[PDB]
Amino acid sequence: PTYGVGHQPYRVVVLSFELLHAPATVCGPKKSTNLVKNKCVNFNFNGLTG
Amino acid sequence: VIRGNEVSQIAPGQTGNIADYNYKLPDDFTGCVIAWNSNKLDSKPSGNY
Amino acid sequence: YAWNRKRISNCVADYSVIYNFAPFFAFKCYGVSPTKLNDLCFTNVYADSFVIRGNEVSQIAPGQTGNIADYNYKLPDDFTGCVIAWNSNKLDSKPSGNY
Repeated sequence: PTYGVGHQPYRVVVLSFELLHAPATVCGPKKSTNLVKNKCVNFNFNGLTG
Repeated sequence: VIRGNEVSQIAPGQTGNIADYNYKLPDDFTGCVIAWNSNKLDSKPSGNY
Repeated sequence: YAWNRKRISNCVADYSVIYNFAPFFAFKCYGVSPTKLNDLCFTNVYADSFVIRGNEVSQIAPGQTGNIADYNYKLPDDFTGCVIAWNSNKLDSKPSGNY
């Protein structure tokens, strides 16, 4: 405890993600919407907009 | 759990002691690094060994 | 106002033992990366040391204006060195005052 501020312990958690190539398994609170087709709409398919 | 001078070493494309020989991150690394001080829970006056 | 200048030359420079001597956070440099000191090599190394307050730390940087930068210690336009700073509350303070 008498050491300096540069020699203190530091708990580190590294959250490493991988980009979506497999079918998506993990993500959070976005409400799903009933699918409508044959119309110029905005979509959100697994995190991509268009 | 690492030392305070080595928190900056958890980064893509760097050397040192942790990044070279102990824990290396990829160059195209995506993700977040969360680090906080733990002097209360991970230190002892006799020494944590 | 009276910073000391020390010339370092004709020796093998190991920059990985710098972290053990002083408990700082990061090895802030401008013209060189902090990662790649050892493989390259230079001509001369100069050392300057002084003790400041915590507000006027960003004034020691190339192209700053203040009190330390204007009348005490000014860095050039093209600085290719490194600047290191760490807290010293335990060895540099008295209850009456450090005059």
